[PDB]
Amino acid sequence: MNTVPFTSAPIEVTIGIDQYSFNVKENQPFHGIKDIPIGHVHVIHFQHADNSSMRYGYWFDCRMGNFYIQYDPKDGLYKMMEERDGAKFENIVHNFKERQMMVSYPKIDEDDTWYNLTEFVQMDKIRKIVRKDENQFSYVDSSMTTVQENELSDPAHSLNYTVINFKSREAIRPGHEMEDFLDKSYYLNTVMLQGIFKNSSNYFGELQFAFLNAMFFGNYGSSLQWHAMIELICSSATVPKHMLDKLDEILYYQIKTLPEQYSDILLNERVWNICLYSSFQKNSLHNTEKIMENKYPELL
Amino acid sequence: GAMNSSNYAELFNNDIKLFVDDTNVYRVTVHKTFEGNVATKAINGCIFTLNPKTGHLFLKIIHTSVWAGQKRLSQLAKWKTAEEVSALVRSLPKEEQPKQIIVTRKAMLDPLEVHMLDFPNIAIRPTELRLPFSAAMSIDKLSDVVMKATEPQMVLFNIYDDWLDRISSYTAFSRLTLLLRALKTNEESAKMILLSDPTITIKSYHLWPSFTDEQWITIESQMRDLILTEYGRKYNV
Ligand SMILES: Cc1cc(C(=O)NCC[C@H](O)C(F)(F)F)on1
Repeated sequence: MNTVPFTSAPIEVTIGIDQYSFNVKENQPFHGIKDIPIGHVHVIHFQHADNSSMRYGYWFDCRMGNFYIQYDPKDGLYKMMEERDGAKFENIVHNFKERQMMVSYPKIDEDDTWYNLTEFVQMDKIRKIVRKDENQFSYVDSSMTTVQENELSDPAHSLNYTVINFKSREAIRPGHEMEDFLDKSYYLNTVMLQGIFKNSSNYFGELQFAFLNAMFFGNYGSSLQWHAMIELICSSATVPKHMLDKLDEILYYQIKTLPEQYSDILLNERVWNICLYSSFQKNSLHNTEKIMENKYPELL
Repeated sequence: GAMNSSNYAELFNNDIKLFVDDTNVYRVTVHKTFEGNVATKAINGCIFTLNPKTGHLFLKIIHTSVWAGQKRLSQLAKWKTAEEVSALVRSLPKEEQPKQIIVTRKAMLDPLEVHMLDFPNIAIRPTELRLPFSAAMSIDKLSDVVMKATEPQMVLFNIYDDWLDRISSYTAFSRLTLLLRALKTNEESAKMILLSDPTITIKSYHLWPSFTDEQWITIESQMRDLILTEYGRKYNV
């Protein structure tokens, strides 16, 4: 079980760690988060009390380094940093744990929610979507635009998600225009899976990361990417059966975790109605269709 | 974006452009079968691809063999329309390629956009105008070439005849749309008007009669009456 210590908490802030959140008071003697489960990526995220503008956070994997948070009063944010002195880090963490100045990652034993939301998400792939090679962790915020959004403005601060565009030469074989537009199987299976992602695990990893950025930061371009990756599968008549079954589980847990009050902004009516009721896969997503009909019947 | 009453004069500027109407591409007669069920029989159709500035109607005749063994023909017809328009933009030399293609029905947008991906600089636009181009098959010489075709064929008609020698494109298009709206609202009356007087003939190389300027004003007035008439006969006014 790993730890992310905080040097201090000089500004009042709501801190998220994965799907959990807690409030810390200005100058509260709070020194970090312990008992973080090993084996998953994690996200630690922030919303300041004085300016709910800009949710921001850091994706990390404690197996890749010893990471801590320190507030920067010049840039006005909580920053993640790596401590290279392992002995200093262990000594700092031990003292803070002894003084009981840490929140404990509050995972219920029964609960597989975080695994189910991050099953295919790998830190190495996150670092190719979010490019800042000098750090082992990745910063994301509410305002960051995607490469696709930028084509339609600072490239170093962009989310480099795989570009998906249904009316593009990449998506449409010359001479197969109607076929490829109405059945996207060649774009899914040949261009994206075989060509770009290499396998369905990487595709699902990017889909799951896009959802989590949409949910935790309200990142609009990430929401667009998540829906595009769903629609591309649903609009393909030929999809490996194991992929459809896994997609149903993926979306079920995403829909289950979404805050009830954010559905209006985080769920695209057209995509979901099309995927669940008109698409080739309208009968292949039983678990997702059932939770959507019981939790968000208005959208449909 | 969309073409409407506000930007109507753009049709007659010096960008080359084409109205594409797909309403006569897929044509059927509906009939009873021996068992008392209903079936359709396709008949030849056409794509109506018109040039606003000269009156040239570039008619691609859609022969019924293109539907043989195909499913979902109303959907296919839109894609076939887009395939044939794309093939026309490609046949063309570059300076002659239109700059914009305006589709008369919004369901043509995605098919045409997808078929024209190689031409990112050609704008594909809808319109809010209710244009009467479906009535093109009420022009006898156009209907005749379509019904007689035994194979796919592209046959042209300057749809303005020689009018542009005497009137502007704006006025020519307004006359064409009036004639076609008339034919669409009451084809029998409209055609009676056009042929009532045996001394005004249609030249072999033309589609409409050789009316004088004064006779066109009389004709045009009669068509407005017919349209207003039918609008009363219809709504009881
Ligand atoms: C909420 C929230 C909870 C904490 C925290 O540090 N809790 C550990 C015990 C806490 O130190 C003491 F007061 F009870 F002793 O920080 N923020």
